[PDB]
Amino acid sequence: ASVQLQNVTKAWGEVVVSKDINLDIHEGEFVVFVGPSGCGKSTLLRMIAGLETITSGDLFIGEKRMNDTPPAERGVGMVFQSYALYPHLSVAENMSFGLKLAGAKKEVINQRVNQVAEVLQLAHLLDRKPKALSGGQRQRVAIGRTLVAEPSVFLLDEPLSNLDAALRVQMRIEISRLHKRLGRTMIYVTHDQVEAMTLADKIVVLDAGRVAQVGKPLELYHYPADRFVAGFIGSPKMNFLPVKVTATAIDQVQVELPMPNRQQVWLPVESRDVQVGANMSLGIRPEHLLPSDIADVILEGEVQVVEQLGNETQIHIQIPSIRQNLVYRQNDVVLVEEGATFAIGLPPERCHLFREDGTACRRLHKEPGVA
Amino acid sequence: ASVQLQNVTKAWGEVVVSKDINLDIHEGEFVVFVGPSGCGKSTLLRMIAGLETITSGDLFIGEKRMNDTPPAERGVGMVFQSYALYPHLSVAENMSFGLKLAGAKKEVINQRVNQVAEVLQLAHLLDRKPKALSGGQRQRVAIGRTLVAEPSVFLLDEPLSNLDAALRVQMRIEISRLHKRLGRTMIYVTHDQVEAMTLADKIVVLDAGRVAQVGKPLELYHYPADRFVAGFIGSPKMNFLPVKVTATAIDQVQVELPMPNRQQVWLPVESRDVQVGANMSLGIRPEHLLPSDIADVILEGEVQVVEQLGNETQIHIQIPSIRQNLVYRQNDVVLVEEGATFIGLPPERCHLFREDGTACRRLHKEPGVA
Amino acid sequence: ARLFITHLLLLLFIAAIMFPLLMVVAISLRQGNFATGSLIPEQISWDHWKLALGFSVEQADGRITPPPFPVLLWLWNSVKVAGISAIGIVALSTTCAYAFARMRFPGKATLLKGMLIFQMFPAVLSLVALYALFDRLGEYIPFIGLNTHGGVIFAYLGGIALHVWTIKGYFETIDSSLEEAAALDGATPWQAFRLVLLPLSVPILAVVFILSFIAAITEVPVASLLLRDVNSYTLAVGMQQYLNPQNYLWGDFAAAAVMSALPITIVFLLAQRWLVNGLTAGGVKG
Amino acid sequence: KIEEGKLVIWINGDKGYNGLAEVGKKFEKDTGIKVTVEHPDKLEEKFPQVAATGDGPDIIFWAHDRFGGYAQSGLLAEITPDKAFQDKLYPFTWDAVRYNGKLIAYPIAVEALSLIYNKDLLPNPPKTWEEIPALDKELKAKGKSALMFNLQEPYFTWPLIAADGGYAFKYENGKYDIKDVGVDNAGAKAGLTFLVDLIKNKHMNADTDYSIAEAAFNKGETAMTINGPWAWSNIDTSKVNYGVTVLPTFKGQPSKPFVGVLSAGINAASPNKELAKEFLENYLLTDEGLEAVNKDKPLGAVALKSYEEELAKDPRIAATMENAQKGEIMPNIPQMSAFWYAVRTAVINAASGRQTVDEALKDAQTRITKASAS
Amino acid sequence: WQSDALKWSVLGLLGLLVGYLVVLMYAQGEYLFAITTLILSSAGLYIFANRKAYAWRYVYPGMAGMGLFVLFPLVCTIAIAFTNYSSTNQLTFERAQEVLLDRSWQAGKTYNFGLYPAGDEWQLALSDGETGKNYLSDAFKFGGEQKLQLKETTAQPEGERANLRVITQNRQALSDITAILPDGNKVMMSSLRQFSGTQPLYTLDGDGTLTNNQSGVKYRPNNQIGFYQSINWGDEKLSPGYTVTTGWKNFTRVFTDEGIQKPFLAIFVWTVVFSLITVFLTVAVGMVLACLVQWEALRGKAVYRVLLILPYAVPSFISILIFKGLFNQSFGEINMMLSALFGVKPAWFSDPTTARTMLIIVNTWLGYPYMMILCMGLLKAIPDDLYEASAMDGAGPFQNFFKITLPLLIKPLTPLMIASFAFNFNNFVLIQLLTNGGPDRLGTTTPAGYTDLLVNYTYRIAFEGGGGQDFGLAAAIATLIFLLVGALAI
Ligand SMILES: CCCCCC/C=C/CCCCCCCCCC(=O)O[C@H](COC(=O)CCCCCCCCCCCCCCC)COP(=O)(O)OC[C@@H](O)CO
Ligand SMILES: Nc1ncnc2c1ncn2[C@@H]1O[C@H](COP(=O)(O)OP(=O)(O)NP(=O)(O)O)[C@@H](O)[C@H]1O
Ligand SMILES: Nc1ncnc2c1ncn2[C@@H]1O[C@H](COP(=O)(O)OP(=O)(O)NP(=O)(O)O)[C@@H](O)[C@H]1O
Ligand SMILES: OC[C@H]1O[C@H](O[C@H]2[C@H](O)[C@@H](O)[C@@H](O)O[C@@H]2CO)[C@H](O)[C@@H](O)[C@@H]1O
Ligand SMILES: [Mg+2]
Ligand SMILES: [Mg+2]
Repeated sequence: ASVQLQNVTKAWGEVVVSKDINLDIHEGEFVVFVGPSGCGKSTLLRMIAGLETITSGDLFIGEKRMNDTPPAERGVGMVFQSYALYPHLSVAENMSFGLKLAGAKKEVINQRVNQVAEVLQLAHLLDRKPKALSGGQRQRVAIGRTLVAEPSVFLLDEPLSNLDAALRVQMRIEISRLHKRLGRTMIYVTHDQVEAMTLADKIVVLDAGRVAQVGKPLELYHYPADRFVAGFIGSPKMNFLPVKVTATAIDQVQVELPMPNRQQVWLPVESRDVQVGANMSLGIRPEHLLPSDIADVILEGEVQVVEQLGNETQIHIQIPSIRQNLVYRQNDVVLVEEGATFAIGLPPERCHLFREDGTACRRLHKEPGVA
Repeated sequence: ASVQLQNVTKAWGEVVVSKDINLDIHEGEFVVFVGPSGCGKSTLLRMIAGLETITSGDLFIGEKRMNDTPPAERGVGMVFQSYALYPHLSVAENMSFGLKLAGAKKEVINQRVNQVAEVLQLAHLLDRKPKALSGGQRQRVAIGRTLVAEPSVFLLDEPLSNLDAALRVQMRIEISRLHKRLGRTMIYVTHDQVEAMTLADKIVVLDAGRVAQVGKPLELYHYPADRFVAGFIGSPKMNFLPVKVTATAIDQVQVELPMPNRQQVWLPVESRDVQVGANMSLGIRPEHLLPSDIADVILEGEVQVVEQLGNETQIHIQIPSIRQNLVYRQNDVVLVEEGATFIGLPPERCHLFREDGTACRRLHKEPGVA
Repeated sequence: ARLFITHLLLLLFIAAIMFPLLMVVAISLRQGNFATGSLIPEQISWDHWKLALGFSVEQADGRITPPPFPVLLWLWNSVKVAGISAIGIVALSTTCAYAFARMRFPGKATLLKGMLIFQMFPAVLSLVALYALFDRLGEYIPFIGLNTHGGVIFAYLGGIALHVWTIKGYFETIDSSLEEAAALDGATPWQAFRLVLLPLSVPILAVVFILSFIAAITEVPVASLLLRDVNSYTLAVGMQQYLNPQNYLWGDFAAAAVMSALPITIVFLLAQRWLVNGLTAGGVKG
Repeated sequence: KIEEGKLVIWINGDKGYNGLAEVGKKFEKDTGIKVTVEHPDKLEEKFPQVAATGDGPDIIFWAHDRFGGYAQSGLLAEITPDKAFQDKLYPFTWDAVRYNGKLIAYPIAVEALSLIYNKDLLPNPPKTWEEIPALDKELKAKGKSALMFNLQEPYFTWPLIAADGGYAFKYENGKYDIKDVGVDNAGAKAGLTFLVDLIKNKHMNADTDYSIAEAAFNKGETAMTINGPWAWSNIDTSKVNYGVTVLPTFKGQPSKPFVGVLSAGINAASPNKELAKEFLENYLLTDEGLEAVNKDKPLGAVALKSYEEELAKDPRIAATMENAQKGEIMPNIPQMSAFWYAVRTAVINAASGRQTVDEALKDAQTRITKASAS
Repeated sequence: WQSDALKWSVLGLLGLLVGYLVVLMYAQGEYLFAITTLILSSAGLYIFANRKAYAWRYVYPGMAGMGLFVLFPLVCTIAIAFTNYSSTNQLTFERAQEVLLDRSWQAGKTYNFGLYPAGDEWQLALSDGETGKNYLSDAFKFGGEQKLQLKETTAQPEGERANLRVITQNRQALSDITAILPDGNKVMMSSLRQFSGTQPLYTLDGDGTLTNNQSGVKYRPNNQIGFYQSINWGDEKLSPGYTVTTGWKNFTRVFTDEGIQKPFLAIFVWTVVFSLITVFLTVAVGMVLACLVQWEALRGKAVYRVLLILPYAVPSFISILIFKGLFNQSFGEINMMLSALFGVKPAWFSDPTTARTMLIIVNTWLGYPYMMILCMGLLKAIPDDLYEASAMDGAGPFQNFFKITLPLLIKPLTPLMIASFAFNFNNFVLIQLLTNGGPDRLGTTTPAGYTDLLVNYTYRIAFEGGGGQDFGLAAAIATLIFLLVGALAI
């Protein structure tokens, strides 16, 4: 079912954790909530589910106002962040509890519990109580209990966080294929970037109780609307360099790099509310920086940290007149020493630009995969 | 203190969770345990802690047998997987609990709580009870509690699992900082491959209760000792293709691909215990597959799944005669759709595994390994 | 080291607290009726125990004295009265405590305080009111009137106020996310009570059963007031027959006192299977 | 409402209630009226409560001393046996069952303390209290004692205190005077001083209670004790060669133990008063009726002259009657409750050295007389 | 699933009884019982009727039990406190009137009678023992009130004398016969053996006055003291007295009498201290033992467990009396052991503080298992991983107890400790059986002891103290000590 939040506010006395949030979640949409640890993602889920009171504003589920509706009557199932497994019941009993409460046939109960247990790789653990399980197994029991129930609105709170990489990939495929089969509304909370990019129809980025941006995965990646979102979507983080504006066109902004040589570059970025002389923040992603031999704009500094990841090498470079180290991603194993001089390229069209107030100067370079 | 496990075995009745575990963790070494959900990582950690009994074998911590020693007497601290916070005490009281027991130096305790609370970004939450916290805030209280006490052996069980990616990065650096400053033994359990590669001096790969391999991060990445380790270190998973050994030479093995063209390729792997006509498993990482224009050995199929990650594109290709989809990683945004015909196969970057799963030792020398 | 000192200090404590009880046992095995003497009686007699177990005693001059009272029937009456009333007290106290711990209604804190306060009133003239009540009650509902076990049981059901607070307090230790998960699973407040909360609160239910069973096994005044027929007596009531203005039949009284401890002991032992640690383990992360 | 056309009787569980039920079966056979005998616990507390509402048994059996309270409450019928019937019982037992100068119960049995002795340790019992100290001397040399009895309860120590001139309440000429208490006078002082002197000269110990005194005598550690007929069956099982005799005299005046008279009262609410009168006068208070009760559980001394003479062939019963005839009738007025605590406290204070004999009794009387006035 | 119409069928059948029973109670004369049954049943029917009173469905059955067996006896005690209800004034006015009108005096002679069959009819014979005269009536039939002229006779009746059975079977008709002697005197059946001139001692007039038929003295009901008194009052009063309302009389008797107020402060201090020390020692011992007996390293814990609760398995009556024997100052195994060991014989009954110490020891022995059982359950609420956490923080047993165990148990244990204080505040039984309140406080005109609680000293005034059993005063003090114990538990 559809989920709508109109001006939803949540307060714990004086501590406000949701400030006039407006979200429109359509039927069959896969929505992913991301945001820093402590920004109010679970709070929102618990307000939808009816486990938390709504201070002011309106919650709609299936076009119906649900503020004062009891949790059972909301058509909502949740994978709790803390799992909330019934400690006295076995895995099988946990996953089949809701169907037992309802008027479900014993045969249908045993059918879907088995099938869901198979894909979750829990079939050998059916008679176990939660205490005789590992943390990741417990998490999968929590997922399984909701999958078996098949509610109108699925709420998942960081459900893959304690699973190994290989298994995380497998569960991700399962949830996605369940989304296509049933065509139901799913609201998914995660810290994992791969999950968010691959599963979402749409991502909601939350920032200290406010909605920072709502958009398609690639839209947020290529076109973040402010400095917060830019630095939050994509990991390792976007690099940020302080620059000064030297000239503007409607179509572009000329900035001066902070290095002693004061190199100047035209960026295909909007100049709306951009003044000559203003102090801005240039953004450039580690993956988007170029090898020095194929670049016009050259940034040179000293290697501070080298991280060997097998598939790739991440090199942290300290550049004169820039406080924060620049991070650079390189394919394959690259054997660079700490202390070595290292140069990289700064490509104008992949550069982001942020005003003093943090808002993004909208990028005008057309990037593939975005309509 | 050093930590030695000698033939350590754990059984819950007749379900064996740890099987003949042998590990030698030297003093001040940073060891990370990795393995599938339910392989026995926490159990190992808890046997070291003394929170779980050892069925047979011996545990030593700092040259003293610890099997029968009460957990509080072992000189260890733990960041629990499920946190296990004190619900009746605030964040500050949770974090200072160990130090108040060890010798309440009120001023010293306050200085350390604040320094640790600042780094974990908890400083504004010190008066909170655990119920008035987020899941990742609770996790950091668990971390802070252990880090404030400064035990002789640190045990951390998936301690970054519920933190946003940016904060997770900051925590990695701070744990690295602390390890180099204190020089104490740290035993770290994680599912995050980036954490494993960047933090560890040594990585232990556990497989259903057995030690599958121990070594340096790049040693396990380049030279996995078996099929299991090859499929576990590195994500997305290594691709595996069924092959037949056609001929063996001195310093190389020749294998036939199953595809209708029956192409034969020489692989620089050890010939010891390799039979002509044997069914083998060929391994190749998604990152190691080449563009078709560069390579000699071409492999062709239909695109099944395209995943746009922003920084890269991951392409699932169904090859005729191959039951499992081949996964290919390409840099940047690659506009490919499902149903489209779409790579190169580098012989020197190929792994080869026998029927029993064990690897034929790679002879191609990769950078990063001594 | 700590184990050795604990065992020794426990054994001495056990020895000290058991001593008064071994003297009770001694009184029950001593010939005639004597409240004092040696720990092992100088003259041992099985007669007090013979009479209490339904056996006929052969006295000094050849006469066979039949058992004056049905002591075992009294014990069975005690078990039925104590058992049914303990069940009733657990039933009324848990349901009551569930509303007080999980549900909102006007004057919740007032009634809780009032319950505790009104139960603290001295029961000095309570028997007069109780007799009037049950005499009146009996002409309409016979099975809970005067001279019935039903009536005695019914009268014990009012002593719940403390058990309500005890169970309420235990309910509040269980993480609230479990009943949240149940409510989302579609459970009614009743189903969540029965299928989630009660199985996890089982240790405090055992305590309430044990304490109510004991209070009922040992209760004299109310049961004596209500019961008339010798065959309907509980043991506590029956054993009063051994007590006279100038002398007690100490042997018979002691034998009865030891017997009344047996169902208590058995109930305490059976309750241990519900008195377990780790019931909420693995449920909630935190 | 008490059911008409039958008799419900209450009697204590240490009496021959099966014997009484046999008397009832004879009554039933002759009359057609069924007799139910019951022995509830605390019957003496239950009766006042049930009788007040017009319920309870037709007949209540209990010590006379409680019947004065019952009669005052309006729960007992005035009995009217003729001169001829009254002469069948000892005159002094009729004094025990009076209230407002009217008879309120039938006397059944007579209960008083006696001197009990071990024949093997002491063939000839002393006739005087003054003989005790010398008798203790020769027995202490043989590792024994002369006399050990309950010093904690005033009931056991009163025989000596009442000897010279002590009394609870003056029985003038059928009625008790509440202001006239004789625990302060020279008689009581003389009796208690002698008791305290036995303690001070280590002939007796102050914290000697019932249980200790009885145990020591039943094991042959003490030559004599002071106890009632209820204690005899315990001495029988001990198989000690024992005897029961008259209490020792003090200053030429006999010991004056309290006298308990098992009496049968008729409920004032009973519609069966005439049936109860016939059952009590012509069935129970016969040689045959008392025998049936006595055969089940011994009554000791009885109020019926004819049957007592048959029982008095047993020296124990004769001694009990002798002590009761020289004893003091336990007063049936509610004022006695103040007496029991005050005298108990007073003897404790004098025996433990907490007070002098004079001051303990002075404060004892003060507490009694101010309890009868307010 | 059960039908929705069945809910109204169950509530309909339950609503059928309420009304069929209520109007039935309205008959004969059961008004107090009719009002209570209606307000309680209606409350129940309404609670189960509408969904908005859902929470009250869980509370109602328990509150009905508490209202009926805790509150109802509470209100009665308080109601009685405003009356002179006692041994002296125990009857209702109606019953006291009935007792006095049943009384009789012997106005004439007593005659032994016999009954003799005269065919299908009967003859009554009377014998006069003081004159040697015998009287015989004409033949008559049993049934209803009738009179019989008796004639003096020197002869014998013809029929055989009727046995006790015939007299008993026909006792009703026989008691309805008024027999008249030739001299003019009236005589009626007074026993199964006799006829006599027994007449009613009093006659009721109609306005209210009872008049004595023997003395001529007139009596009127004095509702101030609850007695018939002679007449504008004389001085003679008639027993039995009857219950009447006295208002604050019982309450002010406590707040006016200096006699009973002298030791109040000294007694109150003791009872407060006695209750506090009991609660402290019983909780401390109870909790420590409960912790030990669930300690996994204790090999014989399952045996220890049962042994430790046995002082609570045996009724406390016999145990208290055995302690009385054990603590005896000269005899008794405690001081006989202390003489052999340390060489001391404590004055357990003589010295006030040593007596107070004995009482605390016995009460701890009696009380600790209750607290132990409580703690055994309450300990299971503490999650095991908290002790795992504390171990990782380096906590031992002593640190665990004071940092985790005790702080987590004190909140659920607070109401139980408060109730235990209130229980031990009024621990009448233990004091009276063990010490009698001894030793004596010298000087107390209204007798008080050192170990006496406020419950012991006060009930000695109401039930002992030579004034019968004063239930009204006892109730008023119970109301006062309830207000005091409720005020302390604040
Ligand atoms: C006056 C009271 C006297 C009590 C008399 C009892 C008689 C029994 C004789 C035994 C004497 C005790 C000797 C000490 C023995 C060492 C105890 C020990 O070594 O055993 C410990 C028992 O705890 C424990 O009572 C820890 C020990 C308790 C701490 C000592 C303080 C006692 C003083 C009482 C204070 C109560 C506070 C007031 C509250 C009303 C083991 O517990 P842990 O391993 O931490 O936890 C186990 C599990 O919970 C974890 O899953
Ligand atoms: N009962 C409460 N009282 C006051 N503050 C609270 C309470 N519960 C939560 N908070 C705060 O509210 C904020 C949002 O909580 P929550 O919704 O759990 O964050 P989150 O986005 O789920 N973080 P994480 O789960 O760590 O990824 C946090 O900063 C909490 O500290
Ligand atoms: N009490 C028990 N009885 C039987 N089996 C158990 C018990 N406890 C744990 N196990 C099993 O032991 C295996 C290892 O558990 P554990 O060491 O917690 O796994 P782990 O490697 O930490 N997995 P995760 O935490 O999900 O990454 C799992 O398969 C559990 O199901
Ligand atoms: O506190 C001493 C006291 O403990 C026990 O009394 C219990 C009682 O049995 C329970 O039913 C409940 O009312 O709480 C009491 C404790 O507060 C003993 O039974 C008693 O003898 C002893 O004095
Ligand atoms: Mg959260
Ligand atoms: Mg784990």
